[PDB]
Amino acid sequence: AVQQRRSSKHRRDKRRSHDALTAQALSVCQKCGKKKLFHRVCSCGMYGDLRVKKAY
Amino acid sequence: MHAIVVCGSKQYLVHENDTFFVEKLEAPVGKEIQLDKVLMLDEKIGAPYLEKARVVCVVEKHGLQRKVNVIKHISQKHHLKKYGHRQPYTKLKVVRFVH
Amino acid sequence: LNQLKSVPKARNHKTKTLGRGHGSGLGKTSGRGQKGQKARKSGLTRPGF
Amino acid sequence: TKGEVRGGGKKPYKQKHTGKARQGSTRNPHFVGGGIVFGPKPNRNYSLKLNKKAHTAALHTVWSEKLASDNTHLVDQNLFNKTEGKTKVMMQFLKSAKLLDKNVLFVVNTLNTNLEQSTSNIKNVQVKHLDKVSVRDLMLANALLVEKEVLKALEGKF
Amino acid sequence: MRIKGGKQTRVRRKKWLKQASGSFGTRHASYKVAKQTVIQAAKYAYRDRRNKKRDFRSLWILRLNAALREQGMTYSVFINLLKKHNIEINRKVLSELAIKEPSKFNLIVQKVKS
Amino acid sequence: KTSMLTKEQANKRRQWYIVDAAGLVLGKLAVKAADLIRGKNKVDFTPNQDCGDYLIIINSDQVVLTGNKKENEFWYHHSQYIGGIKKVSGRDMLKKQSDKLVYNAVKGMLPDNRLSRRWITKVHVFKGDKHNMEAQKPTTLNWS
Amino acid sequence: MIAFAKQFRVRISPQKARLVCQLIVGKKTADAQNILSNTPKKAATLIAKLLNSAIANATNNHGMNGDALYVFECVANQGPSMKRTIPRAKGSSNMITKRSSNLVVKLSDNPNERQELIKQQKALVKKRVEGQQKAKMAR
RNA sequence: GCGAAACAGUACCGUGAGGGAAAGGUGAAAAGAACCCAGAGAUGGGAGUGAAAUAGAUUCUGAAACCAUAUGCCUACAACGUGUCAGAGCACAUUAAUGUGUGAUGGCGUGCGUUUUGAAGUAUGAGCCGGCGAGUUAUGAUAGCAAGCGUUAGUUAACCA
RNA sequence: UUCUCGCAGUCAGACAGUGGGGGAUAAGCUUCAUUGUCAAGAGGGGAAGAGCCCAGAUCAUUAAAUAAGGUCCCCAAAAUA
RNA sequence: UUGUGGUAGACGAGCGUUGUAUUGGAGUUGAAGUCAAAGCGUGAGCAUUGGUGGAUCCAAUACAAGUGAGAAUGCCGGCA
Repeated sequence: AVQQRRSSKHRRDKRRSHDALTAQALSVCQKCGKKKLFHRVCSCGMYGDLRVKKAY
Repeated sequence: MHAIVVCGSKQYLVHENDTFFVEKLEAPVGKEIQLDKVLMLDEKIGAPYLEKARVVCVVEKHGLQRKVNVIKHISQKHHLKKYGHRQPYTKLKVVRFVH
Repeated sequence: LNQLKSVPKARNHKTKTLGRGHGSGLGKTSGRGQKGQKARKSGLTRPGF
Repeated sequence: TKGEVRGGGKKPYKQKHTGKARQGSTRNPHFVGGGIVFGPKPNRNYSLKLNKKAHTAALHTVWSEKLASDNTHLVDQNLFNKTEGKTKVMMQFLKSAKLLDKNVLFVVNTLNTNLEQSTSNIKNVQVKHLDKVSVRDLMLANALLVEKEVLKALEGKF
Repeated sequence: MRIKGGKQTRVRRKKWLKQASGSFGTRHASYKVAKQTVIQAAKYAYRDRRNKKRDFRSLWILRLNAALREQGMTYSVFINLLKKHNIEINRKVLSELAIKEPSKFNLIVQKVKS
Repeated sequence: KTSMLTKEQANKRRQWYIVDAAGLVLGKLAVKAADLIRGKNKVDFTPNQDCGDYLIIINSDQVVLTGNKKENEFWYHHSQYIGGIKKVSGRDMLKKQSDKLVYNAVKGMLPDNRLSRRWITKVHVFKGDKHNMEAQKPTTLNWS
Repeated sequence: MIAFAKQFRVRISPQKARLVCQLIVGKKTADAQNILSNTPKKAATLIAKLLNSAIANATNNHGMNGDALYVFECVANQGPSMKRTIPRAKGSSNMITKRSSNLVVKLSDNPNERQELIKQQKALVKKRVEGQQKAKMAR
């Protein structure tokens, strides 16, 4: 169904301002640069186990 | 000191060089006028409008109050009728109220 | 007179236009009222009616 | 007007089942493409009627109060004889006239061809005929000369 | 002949709608809601000019009666004493503010007796 | 013109007060408490500044029920349910919670504002005798 | 400051870009570039690349320092869109709309430039009132 | 203003009769942004032209409506067309003006037009603004008013000047 | 308030009360005469209270006392016996 | 003194839109459009200055209305 009026800016912001983003995990690399997410492979290959991957 | 005087249609308690606003009374600015509509003459009260405690005052300035733009209308009708009324005001102060 | 001093000689009478004004009247009212035959395009009626 | 607009008009939608404005044609006198009911026609009379008695009275009073104007001195054949068709002599006169600010009318009835040839090179030179004039322009020139031989002639028409 | 009405109407409605401002959200960036706000403010000012005298007089009477009952008398008896005798010229707001003045109101206390 | 009445603002000064007069009917005590916590006894009164007083009450459950109201006095408090109304007995609220009865009375005799509920918060009435503000030297009074 | 890049007609929904720009505003170069790269969106990497290009412009072209620059402004305001018909059921139809935005980015070196505009406005009002008062002496 | 300045009955909408809009302003002048910056380039930025790129080509003014932002205020026990009249608190000192703006909190306070005896209305229709939109032209009479006129006053028609 | 001019708006009102009619003598029901109100014109109060009391409201005042009504508190104001 | 409750309804007088008929004055040392502000009036209005801005306007007297815009589920641009 629908009402007989419109929804102003304030109602939307009360809906939108609580849709705001949040923070994330982080992982400083202990052997290289290219700071990466936690529990994620750094973007320069050399990972803890080994260079499980590449830089690109 | 202190004295309640009557001027225009309002009362005011006046002290040394007391500045306040009163209703306009078709009087010039700067004149030293002695009012006889005064009471509370130094903690003394008079039924016949106690006098001989003269209060000489000087008008600080005159002016026009904010515009009273009355829109006389009826609800559920437009009936817009605007007219700007102005009630003149008067700023004044006592000089030394020589008694 | 002239094109900068043409003072009037007092011949100009009030003109009534029924479709103008809200604080000057002649609004929706238009000097006729709004009901019945008077609220339609029923002007210019035969005087024999 | 509404019915004199080129272009087909009809109801573009249905009467019911449409909560918008209902129109029997595309154009109405609330449109910005045509259809306004009330407008001008090339027949507005704007006709004022002036009586012959009133016309003569106006002529007489305007002439009489122009007699008292700044430019009231009389003219004759003399300046026509002296002047040529050249605007040179006309602007020499203007220099000697000292009345450049006035739009002086060279009102003549003899029609000296030098005046018609000349008298358009400055913002004050203008020559017209005598018998074909109007009171509006007669009092509007703010100054203009009169002829000496037409006194009884102007008296005749009053 | 086509009469110009583009800018002139803009200026007219700009003058008309200027009085509407300082409202919650957006009640001043339109015409009808702006008229609503302006007319409500005008009627509020009209009713103030009509009745703030009685409002302030009632407030002064209430406060003055509270002070009287602090001193040990009611407004009815006090005004009766002021009326039937003790011809004194003083207003309610000034009477209630005279308490702040040291002993000036107490002077009224011993003088207002019939 | 206008006297330009200005309110006395930005001042924190209220004394401490106590009363032990349980035994009299609800109405007079409730109206006196409402006047005391409202600011009806100030020569220099200010409605939008500290005006209400601080009254603590000791042994407020000694009130007796007068007249024929013994098995007649009850109050309505309806929770938004099916038959959620609560009907508590007057003859039992005397021994049971009675300070909240005075709270309800004074809150019913006050003008409904945020200041009204703040005045309600500014009242410390309890059935017992051991409290905390008695150490603040509460000036004993009665019916203010 | 410098490193500004106006981008009108960026065809994208403004419902999402302005919010993320507001979240991003108030961060340095690398600590924002890495998080933009660590996004599943389709705009953050391009915003980081544009920021790098703008920093290059500021440092090389204007000869700026590029030692304290941070994100001073990011917003996705109204953008002209393409609105055409779209079929529906029961023989009805609607108007589909593919929107755009007006991308604009500004950077600031100092935490200031919120009050420099205030000082400019103060100078403007002072010179305005000076004209007004020299007019008043003409009364 | 011709629907039709703008490549108009054009694109387009119907088989067919038929219907059908919008689209001018650079700079006096391209002297149209050479060289460089990041990039894949668009692009944006310098550099330069230039009176100026709020003169840089969606280049004649460039608003309202709208989209957002933070600077000074205060605000997350909160029952309010949310404002009035009072007034704390905060920042400035003027179109010198009962200083200017914001506003802790209190007495008070159901939007608009409609026909409606009566709608805040559970009747009505409207989000917004921009432009635009409704008592009309001629002819004839009546009446009021203003002007002339005179003791058959005046006006012309057609036609001519 | 008698006479001439004409622009009007108006025969779809309601209500408060009295005498009525139909009606249970109900009607937020209808129709008469009849005193007024809103309509054509508002305030306070009556818990909000259209026909209820003061009732007649150029404007401005933070001035005086009253009318109906109210005076334990809030919504004002009062007690004495 | 009557005074100003007052709907429709009747009565009177002004301001304003541009344009015209003009005497006058103002424009690259800026004319206008544009928007802000702690003025002026009794009302239709005058604005004062500033700036974006870039070549035409403004005061006064007479006349013309397609002459004063909130409602027509009014047309419609833009935009929620």
